[PDB]
Amino acid sequence: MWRIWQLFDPRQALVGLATFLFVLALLIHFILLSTERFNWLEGASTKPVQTS
Repeated sequence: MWRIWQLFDPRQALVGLATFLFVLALLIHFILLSTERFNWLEGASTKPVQTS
């Protein structure tokens, strides 16, 4: 449809895809990385073993 006279659609579209993927993968790696590294240095049946 006349590419919406490139007024308000093209840019928003690219920002949607780009932001969608970026945010998604970001939250995934961020949550796993955060929880992993956190609970890691955190210590709970892994770091604080017996006595060291």
